[PDB]
Amino acid sequence: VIRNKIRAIGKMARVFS
Amino acid sequence: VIRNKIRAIGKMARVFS
Amino acid sequence: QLTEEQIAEFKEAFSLFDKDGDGTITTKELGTVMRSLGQNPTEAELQDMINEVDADGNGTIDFPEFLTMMARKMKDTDSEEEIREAFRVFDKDGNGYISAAELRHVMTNLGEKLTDEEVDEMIREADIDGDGQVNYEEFVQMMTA
Amino acid sequence: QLTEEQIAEFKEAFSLFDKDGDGTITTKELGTVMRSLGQNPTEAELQDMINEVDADGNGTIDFPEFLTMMARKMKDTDSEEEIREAFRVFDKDGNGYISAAELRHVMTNLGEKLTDEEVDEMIREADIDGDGQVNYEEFVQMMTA
Ligand SMILES: [Ca+2]
Ligand SMILES: [Ca+2]
Ligand SMILES: [Ca+2]
Ligand SMILES: [Ca+2]
Ligand SMILES: [Ca+2]
Ligand SMILES: [Ca+2]
Ligand SMILES: [Ca+2]
Ligand SMILES: [Ca+2]
Ligand SMILES: [Ca+2]
Ligand SMILES: [Ca+2]
Ligand SMILES: [Ca+2]
Repeated sequence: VIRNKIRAIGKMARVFS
Repeated sequence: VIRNKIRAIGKMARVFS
Repeated sequence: QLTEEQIAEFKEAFSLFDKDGDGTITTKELGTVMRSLGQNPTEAELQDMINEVDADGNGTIDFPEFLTMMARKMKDTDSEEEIREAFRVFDKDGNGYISAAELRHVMTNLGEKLTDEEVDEMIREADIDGDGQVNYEEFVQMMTA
Repeated sequence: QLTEEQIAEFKEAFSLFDKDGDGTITTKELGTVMRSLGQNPTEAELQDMINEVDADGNGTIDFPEFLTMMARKMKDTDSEEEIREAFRVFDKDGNGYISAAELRHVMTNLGEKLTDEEVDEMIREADIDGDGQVNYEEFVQMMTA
């Protein structure tokens, strides 16, 4: 789940910049 | 259609480089 | 329909924002994620972000409003990235400006059949600041309207 | 399924490569585009690229093979970008290394409850070079594992 969280944040990082 | 081509170029740049 | 997988990705994203699990995203929650991403938005910026998608006027973001926000931002980000990449392809010397010669040589290499005069016209039209070459901001203008 | 607009985009992308319009992409053609993208592949490297997707073994790329190439490269690009952005999230000071302190902080942001021992374990497992920090390469390995 941790790795899922990490991927999720990376996705969001690109969308929100 | 120049702009469509430019967009394609950008897309390819992203996925190859 | 979205695939079940697609929907799952959006639910995951929603969950990342909805810190307290109540079904809505507040400015506090929004700000939390933004900060976690290394940004530092003002309270006014956060309110504005919500306002843009807050169809029901309750000052929070529910799931369908969040879809709108995501959709918009994903489209914009994708477009921005593509345009930026294309800029880089044309700006061969990496000086931050596309010249007529740069444009001409790339286009030709890539199989287009534009005359020298047509390339010059492309530059002329896009060069809205009048300095002779096309910078990134001008390139964006050219590509978006 | 596929939308008309999607297909249009893929046709435009294919045409960028298939300069002569013969419905196949050659090493020659592939190389020309790669150079415009700022690379400098050799013939053998270009042949390798084609071989990865050359379903019919004819030595060149047709439209369905190009679709496979794109599907793969899009997925890979996306994944790589996600991981890279995540790395930047973790590496708060921008020094190129994730410290145990940084990791602990981010795990707390993300609302993953960890004990001290757990964070250490996490670092220990990803830390190939024994420096007690996680560099990019290490992070990528941890994430593709
Ligand atoms: Ca909430
Ligand atoms: Ca409002
Ligand atoms: Ca609302
Ligand atoms: Ca230049
Ligand atoms: Ca003509
Ligand atoms: Ca004019
Ligand atoms: Ca200018
Ligand atoms: Ca061809
Ligand atoms: Ca083939
Ligand atoms: Ca660091
Ligand atoms: Ca290390």
